Amino acid sequence: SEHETRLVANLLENYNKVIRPVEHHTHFVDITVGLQLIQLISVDEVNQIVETNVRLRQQWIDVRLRWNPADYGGIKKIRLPSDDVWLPDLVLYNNADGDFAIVHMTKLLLDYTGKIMWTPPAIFKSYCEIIVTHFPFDQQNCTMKLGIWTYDGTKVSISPESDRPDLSTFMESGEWVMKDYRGWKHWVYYTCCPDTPYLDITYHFIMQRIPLYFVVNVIIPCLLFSFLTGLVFYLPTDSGEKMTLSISVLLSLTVFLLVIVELIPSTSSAVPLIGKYMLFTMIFVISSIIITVVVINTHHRSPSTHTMPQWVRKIFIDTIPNVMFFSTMGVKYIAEHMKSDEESSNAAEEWKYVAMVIDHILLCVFMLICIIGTVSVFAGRLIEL
Amino acid sequence: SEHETRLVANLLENYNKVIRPVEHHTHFVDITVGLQLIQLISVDEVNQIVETNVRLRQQWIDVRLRWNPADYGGIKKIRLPSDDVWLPDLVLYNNADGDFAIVHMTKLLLDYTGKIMWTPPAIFKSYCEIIVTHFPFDQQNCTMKLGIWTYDGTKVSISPESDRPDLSTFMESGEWVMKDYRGWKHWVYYTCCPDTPYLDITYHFIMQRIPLYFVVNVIIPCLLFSFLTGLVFYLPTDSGEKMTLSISVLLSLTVFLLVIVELIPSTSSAVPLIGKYMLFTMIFVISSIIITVVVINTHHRSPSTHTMPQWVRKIFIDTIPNIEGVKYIAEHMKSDEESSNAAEEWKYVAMVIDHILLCVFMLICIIG
Amino acid sequence: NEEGRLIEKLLGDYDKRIIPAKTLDHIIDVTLKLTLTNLISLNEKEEALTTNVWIEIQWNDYRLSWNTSEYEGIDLVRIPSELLWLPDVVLENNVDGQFEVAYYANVLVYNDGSMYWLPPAIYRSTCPIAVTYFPFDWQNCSLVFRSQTYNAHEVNLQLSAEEGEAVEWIHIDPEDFTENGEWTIRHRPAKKNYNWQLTKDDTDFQEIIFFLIIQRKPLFYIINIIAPCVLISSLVVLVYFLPAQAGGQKCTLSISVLLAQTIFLFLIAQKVPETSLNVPLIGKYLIFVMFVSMLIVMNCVIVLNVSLRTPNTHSLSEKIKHLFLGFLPKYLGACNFIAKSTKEQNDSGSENENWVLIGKVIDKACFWIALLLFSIGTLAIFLTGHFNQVPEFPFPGDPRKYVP
Amino acid sequence: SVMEDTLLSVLFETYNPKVRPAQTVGDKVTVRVGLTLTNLLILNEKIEEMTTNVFLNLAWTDYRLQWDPAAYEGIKDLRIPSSDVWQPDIVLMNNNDGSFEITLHVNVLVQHTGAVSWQPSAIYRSSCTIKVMYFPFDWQNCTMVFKSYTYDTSEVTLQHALDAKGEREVKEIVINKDAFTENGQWSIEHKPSRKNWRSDDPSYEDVTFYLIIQRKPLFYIVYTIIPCILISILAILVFYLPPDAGEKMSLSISALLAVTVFLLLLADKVPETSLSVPIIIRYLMFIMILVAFSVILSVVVLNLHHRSPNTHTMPNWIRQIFIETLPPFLWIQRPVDLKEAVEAIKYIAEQLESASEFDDLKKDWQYVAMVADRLFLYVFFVICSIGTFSIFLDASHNVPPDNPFA
Amino acid sequence: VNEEERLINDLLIVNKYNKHVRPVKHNNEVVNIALSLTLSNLISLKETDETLTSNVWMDHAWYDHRLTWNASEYSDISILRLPPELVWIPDIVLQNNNDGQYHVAYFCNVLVRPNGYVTWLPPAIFRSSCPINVLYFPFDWQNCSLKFTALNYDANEITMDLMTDTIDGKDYPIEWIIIDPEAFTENGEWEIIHKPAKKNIYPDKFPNGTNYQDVTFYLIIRRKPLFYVINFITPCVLISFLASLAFYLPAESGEKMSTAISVLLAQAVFLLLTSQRLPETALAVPLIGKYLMFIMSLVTGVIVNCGIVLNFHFRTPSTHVLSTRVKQIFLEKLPRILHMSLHDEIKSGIDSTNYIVKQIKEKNAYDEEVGNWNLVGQTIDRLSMFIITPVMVLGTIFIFVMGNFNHPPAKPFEGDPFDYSSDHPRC
Ligand SMILES: *[C@@H]1O[C@H](CO)[C@@H](O)[C@H](O)[C@H]1NC(C)=O
Ligand SMILES: C[N+](C)(C)CCOC(N)=O
Ligand SMILES: C[N+](C)(C)CCOC(N)=O
Repeated sequence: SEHETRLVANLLENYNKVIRPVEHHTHFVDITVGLQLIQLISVDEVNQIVETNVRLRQQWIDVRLRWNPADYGGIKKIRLPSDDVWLPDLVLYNNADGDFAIVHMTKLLLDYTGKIMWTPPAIFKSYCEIIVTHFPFDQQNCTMKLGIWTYDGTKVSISPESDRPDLSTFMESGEWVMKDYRGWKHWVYYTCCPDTPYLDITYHFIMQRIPLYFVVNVIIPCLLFSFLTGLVFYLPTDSGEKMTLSISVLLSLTVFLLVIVELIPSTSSAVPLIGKYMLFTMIFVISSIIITVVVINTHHRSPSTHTMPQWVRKIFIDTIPNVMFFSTMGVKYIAEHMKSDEESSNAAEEWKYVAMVIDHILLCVFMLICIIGTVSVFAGRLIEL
Repeated sequence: SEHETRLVANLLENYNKVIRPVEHHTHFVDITVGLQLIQLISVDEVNQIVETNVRLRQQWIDVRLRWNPADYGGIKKIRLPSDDVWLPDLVLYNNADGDFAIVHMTKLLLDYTGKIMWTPPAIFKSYCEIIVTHFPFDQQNCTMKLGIWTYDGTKVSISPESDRPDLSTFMESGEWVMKDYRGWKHWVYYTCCPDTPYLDITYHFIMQRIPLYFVVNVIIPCLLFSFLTGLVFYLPTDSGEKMTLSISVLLSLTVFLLVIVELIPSTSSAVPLIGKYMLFTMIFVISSIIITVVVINTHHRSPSTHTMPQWVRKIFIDTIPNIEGVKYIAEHMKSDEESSNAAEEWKYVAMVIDHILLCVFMLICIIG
Repeated sequence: NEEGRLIEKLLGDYDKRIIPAKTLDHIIDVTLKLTLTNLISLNEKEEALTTNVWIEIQWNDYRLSWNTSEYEGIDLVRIPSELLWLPDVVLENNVDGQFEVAYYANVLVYNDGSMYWLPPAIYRSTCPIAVTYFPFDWQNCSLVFRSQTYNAHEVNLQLSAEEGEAVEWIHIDPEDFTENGEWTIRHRPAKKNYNWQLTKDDTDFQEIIFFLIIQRKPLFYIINIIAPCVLISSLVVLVYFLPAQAGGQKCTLSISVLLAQTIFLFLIAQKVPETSLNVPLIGKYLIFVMFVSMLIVMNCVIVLNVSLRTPNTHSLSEKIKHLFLGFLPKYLGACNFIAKSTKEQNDSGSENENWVLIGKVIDKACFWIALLLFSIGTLAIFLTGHFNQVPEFPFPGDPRKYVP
Repeated sequence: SVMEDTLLSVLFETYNPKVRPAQTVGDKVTVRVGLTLTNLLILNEKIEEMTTNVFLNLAWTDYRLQWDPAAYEGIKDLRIPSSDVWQPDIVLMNNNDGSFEITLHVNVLVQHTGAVSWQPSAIYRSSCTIKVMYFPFDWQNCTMVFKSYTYDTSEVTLQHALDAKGEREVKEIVINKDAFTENGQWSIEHKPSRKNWRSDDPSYEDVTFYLIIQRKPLFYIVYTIIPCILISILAILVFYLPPDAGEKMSLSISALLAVTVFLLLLADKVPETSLSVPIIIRYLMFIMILVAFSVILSVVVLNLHHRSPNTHTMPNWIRQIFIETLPPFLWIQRPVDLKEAVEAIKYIAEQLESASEFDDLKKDWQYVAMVADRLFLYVFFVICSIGTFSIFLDASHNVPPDNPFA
Repeated sequence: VNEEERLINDLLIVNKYNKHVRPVKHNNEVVNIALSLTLSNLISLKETDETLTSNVWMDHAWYDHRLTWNASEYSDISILRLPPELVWIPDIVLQNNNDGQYHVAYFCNVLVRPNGYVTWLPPAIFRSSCPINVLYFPFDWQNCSLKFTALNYDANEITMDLMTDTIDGKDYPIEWIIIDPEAFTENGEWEIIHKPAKKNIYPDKFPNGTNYQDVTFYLIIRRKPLFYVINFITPCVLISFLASLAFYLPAESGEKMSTAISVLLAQAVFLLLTSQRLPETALAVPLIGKYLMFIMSLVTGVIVNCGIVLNFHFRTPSTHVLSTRVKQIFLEKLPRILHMSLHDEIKSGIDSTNYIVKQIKEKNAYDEEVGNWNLVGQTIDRLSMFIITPVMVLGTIFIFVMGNFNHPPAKPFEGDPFDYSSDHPRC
């Protein structure tokens, strides 16, 4: 268009992009800043970073760029490269990866009254400290702090477009749900510049993790192995394979501990409930193994070198009525030897019986302990309401 | 300063950076080139890529950039930016992932006689064919090949600053130690340009790996399992748990072999000595497992259906060790005694075989 | 806007390629001040320290000086850094190729020529990781700032001053500081350093070093690695109470303990650098417990061998029988053929009983030995991990504290 | 001098690339947008990002770039640098990374009538939502959205690209038979294109190219399904093993460990999104539960086998169920000084008789254990077969539709 | 002073050189660009990413009549070096690349001769995308390609073609990848069997569309399998032999199943480690993967057979009878084929002795029945061994011989009798 060509030539003739668009240097530029979250790209928990795709819409009035539409053939809006006009320098304060400011520099809409409407895209890889206490049933509240860097509040003023960031076109995360989101404006005084307040806007998001993936992939096998640890007591010590089951479950829990450690950050601010549950389960397994070795030793305890004390006989013969289950409530030398053999066999059967009674008691108490422990560990956060 | 402003304005007002800084086109602009290593960032063995931090010192005489200090207030140095003067195009011919030439383009010192010294930094990710024969006690010798890539011997005539690269400020790697390092100058003829010799300088570093990390993380557990290999024989066959121990040791050794495979590159130039030793230990474990299965079968070899060979009963037994009142039970007791004696002979044969294998393992451990 | 006229007047006869020295032999005083906003991470595998900082570079440029009376009392303007001469202060000890700052913010220039530049940066500095006392270790990292182009005859690197007192620290700002979690900053001194191996015209003669002495908080590691490892390794002494009568599975338990310790060794390797200058304390403990477990596997094999000995294959001499039965435990605490068969089987049974008694005595003695060894090793390792605190002073010889 | 140089000098004496080519105020520049897929590089499910190699066939009309070929020695077309002419900011709004614009920036072709045609090549990492169900027997629907970043419907009018002949308009992704390599993992079932409008704002228009791709499930069948079927066979075999041989645990828990290892080494191939559970992970869950119950019932069988009349007394209901009720169904039918010497023989005979009765009771307990073992074997076999067949049947029933619904 | 400054000022400034115009005297004429490739180093071939990363020198040659001068008029200037940003260069780009790298890594200067001949030899690190055929892994040969096309001009404006060399007065096209002996490092894992180069014309396209011409350089590279053999094949076969001979373990010892189960677990571990060292493609099942699947199935069959043997060994006459057919088969036939190696008080005592003898007889009969069952179990063990070990050995030998017989073709193209070798130019 010849009219638009003349208009662009006229506007960008004595225009200096270095200087602020104020008429008098005493005044300030009020930039209306809104952030819209197109997509939550990722939440890296180990590195405590959130990658978000955003559009950083911002509007401000530049007096030097106004014109009369009737002169230039009734043109009321044009589009200009952002490199040709003065741009506010928004910087993401909290930042881990990527640049601090906008780097794409897309074109901007210029209204005939000087109303610039620059909406550039960005990917904010912003640091944000995650609370790993309730894992994986946690909600992460964390923010993006955008502020004008080299200008104080008396020369460049930033103002939020709305109380909340725009999520009209926000893609569903598939891993988090946005419980809440809000932007707040702060006048902060820094040690650099104590006499002038710098303005910033912090947009904070609450993201509640959907735990279905982590539950199925981690928690269910751990519960299964805890149940197997509880079960190991019902196995008869005569068959063997008891230590086999115990050590197999211990190795499985060690592997799952490694897997969980690879997931959560190494911070010590708060111990995760998943970590303390792993520790509880491992202590449970160790106690089961120790008392299992005790039971095995008592079962194979020699009936000759170990005389059965009276107190164990009393306790583990009168305990059975208290428990309601399926348990029971030359010509002469050969005869002498086999009589002694059968007497020793019965004495060993007494030790086998007390070992079986201990096994039943341990089975009951360990099933109860497993159920109570898992309920106490998980129902604290599972009951959100 | 105003004098330096006038000097910079006058030097570059009719200066063309395209043309070489030579009075006559038949001459060559001699360039003194030196390397200064700062830190050995990494040696990726799997991809055979060595990442180093270097500074590339280059000195040459630019005749056009000469001035009289007395006119410009006694100024003798300028410190111009590099993007304003002719720069030699040194290219790392061995690049494997990164830039072939210098990309930082820092400022360069400019003397009043025309001498120019430019020391840009660089991150050289060069190719490094690693000899994996020894491990984790390897010694790596891979080079950096710097040429000019556009001019020949009669145009730039590169030259080395010193016989050895400067390591006066080299940060200690911790994982590698510098044994030797030296730079050599070569005149090479390529298929492109057979009638013009292209000059280059190759700087080679000999790095000796510090094996403490790999020793602790691999060799010690591998040695423990290799020692556990021989405890199978001393373990009685009556207890069971023999095949379990042997198989556990074998699986551990296979896991560590896979770890070693993940550590070393996939080249087939030479087999690592650690890999060869691991394979030999696996062979020994397999042989021990076979002998253990034979010994178990011998121990449980009932005499009711299997007779006792005569040669075995010779060697392994003698040479290597050095109307209702019918008594139906007496004859069966005698037969059971005979069968038990034959079974005991089988037990003794198994024990002798186990002790012989244990002695063999002890001799192997002693010689190792 | 008078700023337009002022800036077009300043940058008229001005070029950024020339150091603003007043005359010949005039050194520009460039002063630095770091501000640590967030210690982002310390990646051990790459031996890198990633920090978010604001660096304050302050100098004087006589060319950029004006008269406030002629410009409606304007005493401060912002000029893009790309249009001005910069001292080219760079981080020398960077793992990557990033030498200069990330953003290149504007420079505040005053009427007298004072230049104030405060760009933010993400610095991936390099520092060797002293992994001797991991995870109860403290790391002494540093950020070194030099002038990439100018030498000591042209610029003069210095630390910032407030009221005559030079800022000798990193100046954590309360408004915008965030704790790193696992790492806590015990000391943060700053110091100008020289080389003395180079003359003062080599651009590396002068440096400014900001030291971060940080301490790892080991509660996470204690809960997730050390405690499970100690609990699992404590099972290897439990093997001496299992029976040796072809059951109880002593070998399976001991080998499973060894395999679990190997898994923990792999886990440790997945969190420790490959520095190889020293072996980590947790790594030393893992090697010790694996060696103890191997010895206990040997002991289990020997006990199974002794307790399963029969009078056929082995003869129980009285010198060994009496020694292991009467002394150490106190210190430790047609019928003719039928009778012959019964006696001959009872003799073998008695020999087997004596052998299993010898095995049990050996089990008790070796259990006490192994328990003492394991307890002493664990206590020694995790007590020398303790009693290892950050030094009281930042630089050890100096009596200064280097704190605000 | 070449007439091309003079033509370029005359053509760009006052041309401004920053102003939109509107003949009169209020006109719209119709931009025809098409896509040519040269190589679908990959579809990373971990980050839900499809990277592809494409050519963006853009066409528009610039009234300023007009000339008379008769007056310039017959120059009917020119190939000129892309940066010297105006161009719509046709970008991929769907990009997962920050790359919106083109990678290559080839020269634009201009005819003497002003018809500009630009076909720049690019590598696009578009954001594709992944439906997790049915993996790895899945059919993904990845969209690439193209529109002018800076120009809306009041300034440009997006259209579909024309064919090689001008009369036909292409409504689909054009795949060149040459220079196209089929992906070894995905097959292009449908590749339609459509113009999209969002209601409540009549200043928005997209051209969306849809890739409906069906995954070829091999390398998943072979490497996960068949080993898991073998592990399931082992879990079933657990019950046929006799309790007397001490290896029921060593087999069942080993199978459980194998399934868990398969899970943990498959965790790096499925997306972390948790809208639903994929078919393969659900099948792994089923196998884990089956093997765990196999372990539990093997423990129960071992406990039953080692019970003794001295330690346990068989309840009446246990005997009724497991002696004369189930074995008929399972075909496990059971087949069917002198005075001192005298006292010694009588005592040992009585002891032998008592031991015989004790052994009879112990054999009754072992028979109950064996009957329970066979019952569990049959139940586990039928349950495993039915579950596996049903899961893989409904997985095989999943095919992409016929009408893409563009 | 230097004459190069005057020469360049005359060529580029006085003559008003335009770098955005084709070096053609007048339009409707083609600028022919000769193209050649030199392989300095084949950096890597990642099968998981299916990428070929190579270090190349990409030589271009053409004519630019505007860059013509009289040598004797400029004090005999023979060669000139000019930056690419000052002169027109043909933009030849690698069309098939995984990353967004189309051009060369470094834009080195261009060499111009007084006749207008211009040559350009920039280096490049090219990451091209070639599909990986894993049918015979690790004894496999890959066929990777690098396709270069001119997208700034159509075939009616510039014409790509292979660079030509001259031997004893005859010119031949260099239809192969040049390997300079002074600059080339062997990969150590891949050996270049064939390195052809072709100029492809597609008649189905039009000359005015930039899809008409390509220049393709092919690398047929055979993997040297010694590393993979030593580090994966030998341990797997050695472990499989353990399951092969697990039948030799007697049923009395409670470790018969454990050995086979552990061997199966090792085979699964090897399978899952192999799966990661190959692309996630469904074109074919890898040779090593197919062998491991066969071995795992056979070991599972071995485990099932061992379970059957254990079940047949521990069955008792109290629960299981011994059928006539089972005896007549397993006790006799198969082992032959397989060549297996006072007053009333004393009366009560007599009755007590009678009961003792009867119990001894019953125990002896029970012992003989369980012994018959044990012998049946051993017979089944021997039969399973002699039916499983040979088939496993034969399968392993056949699979690995078939893999080792996989060799790259003698000619690089099926229908082309010519061998694209540097030693036999066609001229
Ligand atoms: C600055 O302005 C004041 C008042 O106009 C004047 O007195 C003084 O001389 C000026 N100084 C300079 C250096 O121009
Ligand atoms: C706003 N703040 C304090 C973070 C940076 C200010 O830097 C300046 N004054 O340029
Ligand atoms: C000689 N060589 C191959 C290293 C560089 C060739 O580049 C030229 N001369 O253009």
